[PDB]
Amino acid sequence: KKISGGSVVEMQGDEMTRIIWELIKEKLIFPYVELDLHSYDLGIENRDATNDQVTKDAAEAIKKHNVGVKCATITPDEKRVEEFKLKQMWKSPNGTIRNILGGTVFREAIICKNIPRLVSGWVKPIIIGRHAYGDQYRATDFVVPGPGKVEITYTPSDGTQKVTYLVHNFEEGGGVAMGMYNQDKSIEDFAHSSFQMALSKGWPLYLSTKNTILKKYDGRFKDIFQEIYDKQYKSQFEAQKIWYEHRLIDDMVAQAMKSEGGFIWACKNYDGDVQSDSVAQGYGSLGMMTSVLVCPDGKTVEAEAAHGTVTRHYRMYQKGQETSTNPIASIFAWTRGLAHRAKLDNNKELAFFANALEEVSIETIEAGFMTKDLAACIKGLPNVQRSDYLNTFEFMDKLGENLKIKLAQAKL
Amino acid sequence: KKISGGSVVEMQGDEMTRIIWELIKEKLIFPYVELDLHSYDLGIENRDATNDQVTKDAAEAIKKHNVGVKCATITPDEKRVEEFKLKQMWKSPNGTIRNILGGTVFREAIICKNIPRLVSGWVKPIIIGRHAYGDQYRATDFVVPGPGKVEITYTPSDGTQKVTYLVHNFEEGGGVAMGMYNQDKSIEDFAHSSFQMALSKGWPLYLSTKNTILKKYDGRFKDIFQEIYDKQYKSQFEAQKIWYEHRLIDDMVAQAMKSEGGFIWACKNYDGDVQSDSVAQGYGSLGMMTSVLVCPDGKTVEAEAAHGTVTRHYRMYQKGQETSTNPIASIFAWTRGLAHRAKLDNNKELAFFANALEEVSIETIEAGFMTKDLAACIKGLPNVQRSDYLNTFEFMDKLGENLKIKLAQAKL
Ligand SMILES: NC(=O)c1ccc[n+]([C@@H]2O[C@H](COP(=O)([O-])OP(=O)(O)OC[C@H]3O[C@@H](n4cnc5c(N)ncnc54)[C@H](OP(=O)(O)O)[C@@H]3O)[C@@H](O)[C@H]2O)c1
Ligand SMILES: NC(=O)c1ccc[n+]([C@@H]2O[C@H](COP(=O)([O-])OP(=O)(O)OC[C@H]3O[C@@H](n4cnc5c(N)ncnc54)[C@H](OP(=O)(O)O)[C@@H]3O)[C@@H](O)[C@H]2O)c1
Ligand SMILES: C[C@@H]1CN(C(=O)c2ccc[nH]2)Cc2c(C(=O)Nc3cccc([C@@H](C)O)c3)nn(Cc3ccc(F)cc3)c21
Ligand SMILES: C[C@@H]1CN(C(=O)c2ccc[nH]2)Cc2c(C(=O)Nc3cccc([C@@H](C)O)c3)nn(Cc3ccc(F)cc3)c21
Repeated sequence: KKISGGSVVEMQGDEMTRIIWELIKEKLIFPYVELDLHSYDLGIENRDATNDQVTKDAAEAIKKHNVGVKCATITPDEKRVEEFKLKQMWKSPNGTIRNILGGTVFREAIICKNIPRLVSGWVKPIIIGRHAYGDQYRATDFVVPGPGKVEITYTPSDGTQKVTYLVHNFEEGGGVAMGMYNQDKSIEDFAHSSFQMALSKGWPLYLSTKNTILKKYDGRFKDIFQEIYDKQYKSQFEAQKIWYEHRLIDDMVAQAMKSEGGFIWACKNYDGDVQSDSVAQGYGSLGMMTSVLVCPDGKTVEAEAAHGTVTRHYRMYQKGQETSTNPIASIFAWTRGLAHRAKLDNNKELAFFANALEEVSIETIEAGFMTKDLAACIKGLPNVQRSDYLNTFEFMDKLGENLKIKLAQAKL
Repeated sequence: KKISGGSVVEMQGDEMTRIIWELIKEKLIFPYVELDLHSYDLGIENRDATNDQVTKDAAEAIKKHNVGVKCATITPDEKRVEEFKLKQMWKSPNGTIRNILGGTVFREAIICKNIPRLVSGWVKPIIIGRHAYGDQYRATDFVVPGPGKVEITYTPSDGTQKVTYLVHNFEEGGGVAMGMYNQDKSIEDFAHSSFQMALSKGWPLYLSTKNTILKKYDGRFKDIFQEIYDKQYKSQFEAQKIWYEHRLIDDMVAQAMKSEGGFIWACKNYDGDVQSDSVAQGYGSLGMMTSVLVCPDGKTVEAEAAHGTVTRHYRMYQKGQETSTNPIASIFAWTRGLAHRAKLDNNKELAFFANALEEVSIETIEAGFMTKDLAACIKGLPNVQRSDYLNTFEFMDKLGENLKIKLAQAKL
């Protein structure tokens, strides 16, 4: 019989990723796993039709059932409003879900021995976590049109003495100014997620800051992480022969690049961005990275591919043209989700399945069966021949055949 | 007779780079060029002995003579303080020089046809530099001890308006808050350095901004660069068949990835995250990148290798073990410095020399004579045989022999 997988929240998306998402379910998941599936259609037409209520209901379902797996979705701009005749320029469903759940966004690459990367020596992923403070977390920047003083004041709730700090007195010309903040509770949540991620993986954790420039602001992150480590995690880390260390951002980047990988990196940046850094995009654009939101309760996770809907491929698909879209990141959104479900329910069979599907995916690519973009990584796009890659459907078929063999081997 | 090279500020450094720096001068520079050499010993023992006065004097000399060439130096940490029994944990000489001169740092790769790169199609360097305020910049950050409102106000000098922006109302606990600013003059300086770098190279310039969180900050950089281009550089650029364009980071990364290179990339800074400028320095670990500080004046230049003192190789050298340290980046700090000196003085003979030394260096590697790290790039470190590379001294000897032949050919 099939594995009884339990309660999973699944969010359907848009364009090419919507096609691949259905292929993953029909070919890799449903033949082996039975789910109490809480399925939400976050397709742009359905979000428009429901006045974005579907997104809010999907976020509430993840909060209730603790496991969410999300397909890439269209974030509307002026062009999308005209394309689909939208009622409004709906907000990013990622942003809406992230604001409702809160938590730390961790980014993890899928590594294949034959697939080039920035550093040859990187053999284990470098998991970078950025805390989501929200879109209710208002960054306060403005133009200073001309001379005058910019001041920042703190007024205690208890009526006690107001404190005023001079940011700058613009004596000639103008510029720009900004105000930023972080609550201690948000730093504490970021710390807990980071320490638990490091223990979960059995890897060391590094926190990077600019505490040389932001002595009080970044110093608070450094002190809170250190206090939490000393009081709640030091014993556990020493027992796994791992450690926690703070690093300045410049030292951390240089050290990571001379590393073999295999560490957690809690990244405290200035603007509170949670998106991948610029250079990670050269690898995320391959369909080889996931984004996992780890919520402050230590029970709720939301997993998704770290790429968009692949519009360019969807247009080819709409014209009946052959496509070669990499489903790896979307598959790993499912496996990372299912592995978390297995951990919460102590479901050994589901935990085995999720790990086996990850192994099958990496092994298929490593055996030389891959989509066009991966073949172009190895050979160079001008040198790629049709015999070097598999189309979307052929690649999914190969994964399905390989998964069947793998699960048969597991029986004996 | 030798070339009369003029006034150059030279800073001696530490460990393996100090050995190579003397070899460069004795074998590649001094047999051909006579200099009014302003030489400063920035060796860690001398900085300690002079209470870092030597560093400040070397920075003043660069300001006066416009051309500086710097050897890699030790930046002290707790371990270095113990190693050399230092009086203080002296500040980075780079930081001290940068604070005194001002300007923007640009990274420039040295490219060899047989040396693999991140993108195969990169045949000309992508000269990347980011905005950065000096150490003089004081951020207004503070602890928020408990609940209360944090607000940032702008009061124009003419007393007619007052704009108050709510940063955050801390309802539950305290945290941290900051006020930050950018003066228009600082953005203008970054723009001028970038436009002058593009004209100096005869290449187009691109400015990148994120435009996702601090849009008014990003917008000010975009407007200032465009205004400066239209009013002071557009004619000069059109005359050199080059151009200036603004691009969003994501578009810039994708474009750079499909480019052949040969452009200036000025990055708006996003401190605390993994920046393209810090990532670029990883190519410097091969000894194949320089860092050039360019002041907005267009007259003052400080050049250095984009790597450190190579301590690991220095320890081998101390034990009498064979080393293979790449001197290319240190040689290009000299040639980039000497080429700038030649431009300021209209010295055709010095300009020929600097370019000939750059050609000799690239040609030697391309003919298959290189250090171990470059041989490992091509073949993979486990497959490198002793016959695939030259040790430090053998490589310098080959460059010296090749330079002698090249300059003899130039005469006849
Ligand atoms: N997480 C999300 O929900 C999410 C994230 C980002 C963007 N978006 C949405 O995505 C839509 C389209 O964005 P976009 O096309 O600019 O970005 P994108 O879908 O990530 O695609 C950019 C390019 O990267 C390549 N690529 C990305 N993922 C790939 C994969 N799985 N397999 C193969 N190639 C892959 C393709 O390159 P080539 O064209 O060279 O083949 C593609 O055209 C937008 O409407 C945006 O709102 C959603
Ligand atoms: N601009 C500067 O003055 C500057 C910049 C950075 C660091 N530093 C100082 O440099 C010292 C050493 O720092 P570090 O060892 O972390 O950094 P590093 O000197 O850049 O060396 C790191 C590694 O990069 C490789 N490498 C760098 N340059 C090389 C070259 N020319 N040829 C061959 N291999 C090269 C070597 O890798 P392998 O180990 O695999 O052989 C080396 O061990 C420290 O005291 C630091 O403060 C100064
Ligand atoms: C560390 C994360 C995630 N990854 C991994 O963990 C990984 C993959 C395989 C083994 N490990 C990949 C990766 C890459 C990457 O490969 N960029 C890339 C860019 C252009 C062209 C190409 C082509 C060759 O594919 C690649 N960059 N970053 C951002 C980063 C960089 C420097 C830091 F210090 C910090 C963050 C990352
Ligand atoms: C573009 C700039 C400057 N470059 C050049 O111009 C260049 C070099 C050769 C010909 N041209 C090099 C470079 C590098 C680079 O090579 N980093 C690196 C890091 C670790 C380890 C290694 C090697 C040892 O494995 C390399 N990264 N960036 C940042 C970037 C990357 C991808 C983007 F899409 C956008 C920004 C850059």
